[PDB]
Amino acid sequence: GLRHTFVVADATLPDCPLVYASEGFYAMTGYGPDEVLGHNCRFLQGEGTDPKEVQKIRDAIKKGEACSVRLLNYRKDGTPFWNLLTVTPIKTPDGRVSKFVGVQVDVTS
Ligand SMILES: *[C@@]12=NC3=[C]C([C])=C([C])[C]=C3N([C][C]([O])[C]([O])[C]([O])[C]OP([O])([O])=O)C1=NC(=O)[N]C2=O
Repeated sequence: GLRHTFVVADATLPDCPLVYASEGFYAMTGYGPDEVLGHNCRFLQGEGTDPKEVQKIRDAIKKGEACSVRLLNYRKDGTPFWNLLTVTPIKTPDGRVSKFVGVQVDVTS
């Protein structure tokens, strides 16, 4: 299938730090687990990351709904790429949000 990357953020902590990233996520962005694990996914954003689309993620997280956005992310080396971002809330049986999963597709074409 199409190439994609996959990360998991812990929603129990207030700022959703990532706790697991697929091997491709490190290889696509250029960051390593020592620079990724325990940080919010915001370190990928830069000068051209549309602030309106970022708000959609922030809001859908606070409300606990899924959302899908198109952001401008930046590799470790500074070069940019276009990130199709889909976030999904994983709930416990008591309706509470426990984890947030992300699927990032480099859609620079
Ligand atoms: C990021 N992927 C990503 C994956 C998950 C599971 C979640 C919950 C969020 C992201 N983000 C967004 C980031 O963590 C944050 O929520 C946003 O910056 C909005 O909040 P702020 O505080 O900044 O207003 C992802 N952002 C990216 O840029 N790239 C991803 O791959």
